[PDB]
Amino acid sequence: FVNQHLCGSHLVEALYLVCGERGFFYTXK
Amino acid sequence: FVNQHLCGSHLVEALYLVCGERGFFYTXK
Amino acid sequence: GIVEQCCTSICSLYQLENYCN
Amino acid sequence: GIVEQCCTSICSLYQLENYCN
Ligand code: NA
Ligand code: NA
Repeated sequence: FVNQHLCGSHLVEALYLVCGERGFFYTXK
Repeated sequence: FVNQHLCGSHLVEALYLVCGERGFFYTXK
Repeated sequence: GIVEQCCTSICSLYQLENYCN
Repeated sequence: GIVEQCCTSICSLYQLENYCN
């Protein structure tokens, strides 16, 4: 699911799934 | 959509929608 | 943290915006 | 940033994990 173009909610979802209990930061534009 | 219990992907989604171009940080547990 | 405030208790816009950059 | 690497170009696990805390 990670090896594609991921934008918007799709990208946030991938971060959520990959990072798990670590959490993540999303900083766009 | 924000005034409820929000867990996991549901919480990430709310952050995404609310924060917009600002982005956000998700740090759980 | 955010889980305590928004997942195991009811979330708020006020609280969510504290996690925007 | 992440948009340039994962949205307008093809994302990778390698890149995504750089944004985990
Ligand atoms: Na997985
Ligand atoms: Na909205």
